[PDB]
Amino acid sequence: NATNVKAMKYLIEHYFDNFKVDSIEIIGSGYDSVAYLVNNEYIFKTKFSTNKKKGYAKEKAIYNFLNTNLETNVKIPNIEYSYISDELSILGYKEIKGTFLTPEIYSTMSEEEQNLLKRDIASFLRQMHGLDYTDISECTIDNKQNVLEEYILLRETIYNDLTDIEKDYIESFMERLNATTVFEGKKCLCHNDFSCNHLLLDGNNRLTGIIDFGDSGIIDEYCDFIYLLEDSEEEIGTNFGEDILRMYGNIDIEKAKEYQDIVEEYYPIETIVYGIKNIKQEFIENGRKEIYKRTYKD
Ligand SMILES: Nc1nc2c(ncn2[C@@H]2O[C@H](COP(=O)(O)OP(=O)(O)NP(=O)(O)O)[C@@H](O)[C@H]2O)c(=O)[nH]1
Ligand SMILES: [Cl-]
Ligand SMILES: [Mg+2]
Ligand SMILES: [Mg+2]
Repeated sequence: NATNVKAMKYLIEHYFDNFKVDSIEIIGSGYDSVAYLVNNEYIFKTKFSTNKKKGYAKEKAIYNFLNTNLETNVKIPNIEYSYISDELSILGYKEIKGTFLTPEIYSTMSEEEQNLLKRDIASFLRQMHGLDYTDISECTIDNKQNVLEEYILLRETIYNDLTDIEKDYIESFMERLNATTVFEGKKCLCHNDFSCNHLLLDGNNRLTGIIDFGDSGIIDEYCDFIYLLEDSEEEIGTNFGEDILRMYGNIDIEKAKEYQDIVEEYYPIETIVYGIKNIKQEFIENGRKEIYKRTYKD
């Protein structure tokens, strides 16, 4: 453990001239990134060269757009330090304080407390989705088209070596993609990774902050409800998402649910594609195995 922290302490002090690191610890990890808590006050997100070459550049541009344009009391990262290169990216901002929302915490809240949290979420999403996004228009994301391009990459690489069961799962997904209408609705600026591990509560169990706008862009409005609708151990549950949708208003709930169900079906394929793009066999195997689990569940 000691070694990572030392290298990262060195890089921070090297790229940010007057910054002194008095303490540093690992606070989180993705597959190709690490986050550190520094001086018990700053979050530094860091990444070495990955397949997404403009990754922390976009995230920084989004925080800068949002800190200029959002009217909200909910806090989000405000970037004070940034170093962006092909081989290394670092973003630093003052840590937003609070407690991450979990299913367990939610279940100890009174009905009224739950309602106020749902209302806070709806209001935040309303305010973000209603922004004029002209000034961030470079951050457009077309999920259908992205899926079609990932399918082409499969066909060019490993598709012919898959099993019939794997091929059928993929083709059956592509048929559903082609018949659906859920990519044809309102587009807006979405957080696009809006799960409860990115939502911070204050001491009264009200929403106080939101982190990780790394995947944000102009995309289907239904995107920000994918995790709120999700039934799993990590998320609160379908009822929670449904109530938030009703409070948010002027959105077709059945379509939001169809969008979530399609994204969920895609997950194993998305996992396979990640493995191909990043040359990680482990992800290709995991996604293929998950196809079998889903096929045999019923
Ligand atoms: N309390 C607190 N924790 C934070 C804050 N920013 C980041 N974290 C912590 O650091 C973890 C990683 O941050 P996050 O932005 O989600 O990055 P990531 O998802 O690991 N990486 P990437 O966004 O590049 O895929 C979060 O799960 C959380 O533990 C913050 O402002 N406050
Ligand atoms: Cl494999
Ligand atoms: Mg995250
Ligand atoms: Mg992220």
